[PDB]
Amino acid sequence: MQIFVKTLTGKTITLEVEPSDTIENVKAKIQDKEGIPPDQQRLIFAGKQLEDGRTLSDYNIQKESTLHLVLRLRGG
Amino acid sequence: MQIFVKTLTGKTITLEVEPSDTIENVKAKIQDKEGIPPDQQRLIFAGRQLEDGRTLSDYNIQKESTLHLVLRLRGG
Amino acid sequence: MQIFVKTLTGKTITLEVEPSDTIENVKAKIQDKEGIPPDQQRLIFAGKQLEDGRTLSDYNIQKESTLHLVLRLRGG
Amino acid sequence: MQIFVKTLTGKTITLEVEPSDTIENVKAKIQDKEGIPPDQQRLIFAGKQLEDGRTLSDYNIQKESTLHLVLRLRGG
Repeated sequence: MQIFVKTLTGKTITLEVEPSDTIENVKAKIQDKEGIPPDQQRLIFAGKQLEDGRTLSDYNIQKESTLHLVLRLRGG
Repeated sequence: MQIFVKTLTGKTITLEVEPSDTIENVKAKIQDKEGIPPDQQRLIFAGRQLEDGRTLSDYNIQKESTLHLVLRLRGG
Repeated sequence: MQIFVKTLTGKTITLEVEPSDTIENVKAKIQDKEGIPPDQQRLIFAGKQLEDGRTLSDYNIQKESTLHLVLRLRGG
Repeated sequence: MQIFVKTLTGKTITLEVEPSDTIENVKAKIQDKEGIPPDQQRLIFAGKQLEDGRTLSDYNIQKESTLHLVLRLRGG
């Protein structure tokens, strides 16, 4: 399925994903497409930050859902 | 001065702040108004997550700037 | 003319530019294409950081030159 | 441990470093080896600029990592 990943700064990324993909898996897909290190990525759905170990289906993320992406620096 | 904090669920709150207020200080003001503990808050400006020890002026946050707020929960 | 702008993370951006375009102008084109705020962008040519008010022709940047882009996030 | 420091001109040095060494400490080592003043050095890992006060271990910089080095000076 397709999902959309939107920055707060105007950029939309389209990803090919499965319901069973972890957030870790999704961040790796973003790195593949955009070059953004997974340690620097924070993914957002339903106004909350998503955790690495959970699946898309765990958050009820479906076909044509929009996630948001923000950057974290620190030690990432 | 006033700043705006907008959730990713589309709710806007107004805060009374100083340029030299830390991100920690701002999070405390959000807790005062909204009841959200600072550990569960992530503040965002210009598509980047803000660090606790840095000031509003460190990020060039000025009168009537908009920050974004996302929740960072464990287990949801 | 076309120039290439490469991140250190393996992303390439193609831009339509003029010799007389400033570094500032290039940054605004990057913001248009990528959503990256100009304040966060550092542009690199011949292994050095470029200055805002200089032109492409001032650095002898021509058709199909490669610039590098790194982020400097204000604050954290 | 061994690290690489690579300029965007492909000028590559190796350094002997400890996980506990600060970015500032690394810059001093680069000055010692390569004659580059610390003020003119911007060190990059995973496409992000590193902060002077933070350690190699803080960024999870390990055995055989490459840091990128960009020169910053006004007037060229």
